[PDB]
Amino acid sequence: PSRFTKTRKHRGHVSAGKGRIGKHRKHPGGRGMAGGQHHHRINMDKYHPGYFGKVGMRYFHKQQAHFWKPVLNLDKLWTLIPEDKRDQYLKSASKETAPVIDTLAAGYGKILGKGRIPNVPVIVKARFVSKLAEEKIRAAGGVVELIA
Amino acid sequence: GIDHTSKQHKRSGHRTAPKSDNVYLKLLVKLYTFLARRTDAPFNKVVLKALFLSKINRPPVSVSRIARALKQEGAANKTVVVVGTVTDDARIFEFPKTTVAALRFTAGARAKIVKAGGECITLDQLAVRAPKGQNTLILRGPRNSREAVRHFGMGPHKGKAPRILSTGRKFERARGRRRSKGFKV
Amino acid sequence: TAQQAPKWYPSEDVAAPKKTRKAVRPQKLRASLVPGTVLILLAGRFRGKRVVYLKHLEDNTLLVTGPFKVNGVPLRRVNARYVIATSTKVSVEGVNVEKFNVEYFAKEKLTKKEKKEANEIKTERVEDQKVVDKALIAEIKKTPLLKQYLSASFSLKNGDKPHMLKF
Amino acid sequence: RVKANAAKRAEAKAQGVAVQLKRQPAQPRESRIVSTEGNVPQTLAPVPYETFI
Amino acid sequence: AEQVAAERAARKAANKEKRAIILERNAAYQKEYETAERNIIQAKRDAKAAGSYYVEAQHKLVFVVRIKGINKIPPKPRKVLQLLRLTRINSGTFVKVTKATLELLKLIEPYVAYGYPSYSTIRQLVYKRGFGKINKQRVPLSDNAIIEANLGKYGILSIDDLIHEIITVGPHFKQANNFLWPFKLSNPSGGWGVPRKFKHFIQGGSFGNREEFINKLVKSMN
Amino acid sequence: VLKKNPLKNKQVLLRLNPYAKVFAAEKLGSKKAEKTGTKPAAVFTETLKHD
RNA sequence: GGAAUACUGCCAGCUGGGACUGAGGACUGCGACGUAAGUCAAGGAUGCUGGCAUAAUGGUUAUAUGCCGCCCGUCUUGAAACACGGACCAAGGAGUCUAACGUCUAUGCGAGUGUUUGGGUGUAAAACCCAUACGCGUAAUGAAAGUGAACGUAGGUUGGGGCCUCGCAAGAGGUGCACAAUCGACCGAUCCUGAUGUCUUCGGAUGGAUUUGAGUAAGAGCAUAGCUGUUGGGACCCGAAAG
RNA sequence: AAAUAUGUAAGAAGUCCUUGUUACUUAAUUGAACGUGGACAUUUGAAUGAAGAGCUUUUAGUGGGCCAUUUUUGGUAAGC
Repeated sequence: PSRFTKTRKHRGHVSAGKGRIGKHRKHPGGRGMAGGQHHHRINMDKYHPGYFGKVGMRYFHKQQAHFWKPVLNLDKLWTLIPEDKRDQYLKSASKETAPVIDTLAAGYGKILGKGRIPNVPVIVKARFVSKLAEEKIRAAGGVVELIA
Repeated sequence: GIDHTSKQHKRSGHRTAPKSDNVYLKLLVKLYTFLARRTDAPFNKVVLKALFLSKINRPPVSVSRIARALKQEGAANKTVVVVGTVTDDARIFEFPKTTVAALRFTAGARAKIVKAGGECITLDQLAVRAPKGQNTLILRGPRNSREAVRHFGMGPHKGKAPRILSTGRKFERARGRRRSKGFKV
Repeated sequence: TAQQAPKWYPSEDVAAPKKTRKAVRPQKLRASLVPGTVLILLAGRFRGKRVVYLKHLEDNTLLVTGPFKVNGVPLRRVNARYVIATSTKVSVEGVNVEKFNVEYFAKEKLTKKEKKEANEIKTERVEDQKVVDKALIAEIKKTPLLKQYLSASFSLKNGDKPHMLKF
Repeated sequence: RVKANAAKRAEAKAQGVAVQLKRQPAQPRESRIVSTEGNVPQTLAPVPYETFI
Repeated sequence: AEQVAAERAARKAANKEKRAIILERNAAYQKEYETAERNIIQAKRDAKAAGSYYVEAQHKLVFVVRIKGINKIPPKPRKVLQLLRLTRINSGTFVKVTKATLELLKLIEPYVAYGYPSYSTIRQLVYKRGFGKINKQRVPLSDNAIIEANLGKYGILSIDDLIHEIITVGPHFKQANNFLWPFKLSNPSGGWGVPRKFKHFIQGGSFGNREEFINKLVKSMN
Repeated sequence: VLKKNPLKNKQVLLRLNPYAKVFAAEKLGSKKAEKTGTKPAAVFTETLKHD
């Protein structure tokens, strides 16, 4: 709303908050990003280091689907199981009844071992896993079988 | 004339009478503006002062943060007080039987505490239960874990999270950030 | 509405005043005012008249007589700050002034209905004048020129300085 | 001074005489009697101007 | 529970106990003040009769009145005038005379007139212009209870106990002095006695150390 | 609500100082001094009158 | 040799005249005088009396008198300026909207969040309802191939509000969220070290390093709205010589 | 070799006694650093004052200066 602005407050004051010397002008310092290696050099280096130059190797026709690999950490690993059945697998912490968790069906590409799943054996189906992620699943009695 | 040593007509710099128009929150303030005055208990002044806080100054407290605080020696059966929001954590699988007083409970947090035999109560039910904050444990969520705090105090040789929109290669990863391209920060 | 309302109203009960500590005490007249002294009236109908001071009434005023036979000034009361106390004195022994008091001089203030569009004295007030001045005129005779002194008005001549005069 | 304070406080702790370890600024001088026994005051006068060159 | 006379008598009786202590304390101070003066008066005589000279003890207390206004003051003297709480013209404060404080008074000479106050000057200042700094507020004393409630930790029970702590620089001079608000003195009634003020008292002005003549100036301003 | 001056309004003075009644009754403000007969030595007078 | 006076200083010594003020509104307090009753100048003015009851006091307005007062706006170190705009009056006349953003605040939900591309529906541009996706967040670090966050109650120490135990209290002890300093641990990069093994050239366990990251260490974000600030736009309004 | 200006310190994050750790150090349980246990509290380490102390984010205007005492350069001097 315009009625809560400072424009309604500067009515009657000559310079409208811009100063009698400053004399608010069109573009006193340039338009856009003018003078980056120049009269705006200090602001660039202090706040945006790395802005100029090139750093790496190019990639022509990069499709962001060869790199789709959302990562799931072991700390959850159980939000995938519905909460209705989640309880009774914890009490039934036995093999031959181990739940099968397809991570790809949930939309994940890799499993990372952030830590501390419970001690219930569980079947985890995934495309990729980290080395530590599997060691915790195998220690808990479960196994990791790779899918594609 | 007076040689004024300090600034004249300066406000305190602390918030009172919180700027929210929430009528139910003004009622909790009214109840604790009475308790703080007439009970001379430090608890009633901390809670009333915490009722004025803005959203960023009362960050959420997860149930895992409540459970960890009940693992302190002798705090197992203390009433947890959180002026703010109690959120839910799926990262913990066991939650103790405890009573928690908070402004709000998320649906997951309420289920976690209620399912474990505990109870979720409001701050006015705490007042009639512990008028002087008997056997209470005030908990506060993390403040500097916010995203905005990463960019406060940006400068050379600080590692202070440049305010950037797009990341990746060729986005501020160049002269000024490696010795190969000029200098490093 | 034209004006909506005052959402809170003020009470209309008058609060009692606090307990005040202004106690009345008798006035201490200046030492120059001793009954029998001759006074000069500074204001009123009879200003400039030399006149005899008889008594100190209850309402902080002075009971004063001309005498009436001498200069035509009856038994009046005057304010203590509107007179000059002179050195000349006449004895008032044998004059009974215990009768006179505040209620003796009463006006019975007229009602607002009574309007004087275009335009008497009590019988006892005339007789009371003759009783007092009879015992006071005789006391005057022992002092020569006193009757003439009381019969002549006071006035200031060119060069008379009240801050340097003695009365 | 630190180790001198501890020894002073410990030694005076046996009888408690208000040890008074704080330093003090130079206080104004007390009263005294100055005698003229062989010290009769000598009267001095300002000198007149000279050249001395 | 009527409680209109059961507890009223207890407070009224307890009040009498405090008044009795003040009455006997004030009686002893009068005997103490008079004894010291006669002893000093006699000591000067005995030394004269014995052929020697009596050198009095240097004064331990001064009353400092800021004479200069607030504009155009150099920073260092202006800082010192703030540390003596002299933030206004014609404002007074008692100072303990030590080496650490005599150098303070040397830096503000063109701005203050001070000297050695007497019992009469201190008594009339505190009785008339005595205000206590209670809860960061300037409260008129006007009663022994205000002094008792705040200065009672140091054995100061009345307004004469506080005055006794000023004329005699006691163990708790600092606490009693700082408890006093800076005195807000008026302009002198008969004038300053000089055409121009901003010269030394020695040179013919107003500022500097006027040793015992400060009492005449202060009383006119009080 | 109003500051009443001591050194006047004797009631307020008596409230602050219970000794003010004893001080006035005994005329302690005009106390006499016992007469002493000491006389300065010959050196003090000679030095005082020395040219 | 004995006094007086001056001068300076003190009195919780007495007393006369003048001026301005009367704030507050049942009581409470501290005091004073009396054996007591009670009274008082003791936490802010009352008592008596008069004239008038009306333009009398008073408000407004014009005039006169005494003293004072240079023309406003602006650029400027400095304007009444012999600096610029202004003869006068009415009406109009200049920090706005949008896209993307920073800090702060309010609100809902919360490890999630966003119904509105669209579909259903409707009292039809409203309101109400909804699937799959997708955007941002929940993981970082490398140029990349790649790899990818617990030795330990998610660590030790110093403070730390609040709470708990004793204590009449002062204080002592325990536990200590957020937050501050520090020493460690884990993840990624760099430089090393190089085990069991082997398509003998692959693999990379194990352990380090005054190296490095916009990391982890019981998640805080998403969405909408407001003031303020930034950028591109005509961009607060009017103004070139030009091309 | 001054005067005026100028750095540091005047305690609890301290002092003292005993002994624990280490891959540094020492000829050497000798050191160094950090610790455990114990003793010393409002005169706990000069004065004066403290009007609250500490910390953070964000943004405006400004970036033509001039005068006076004192020190001082150029210049005969200057309202330089």
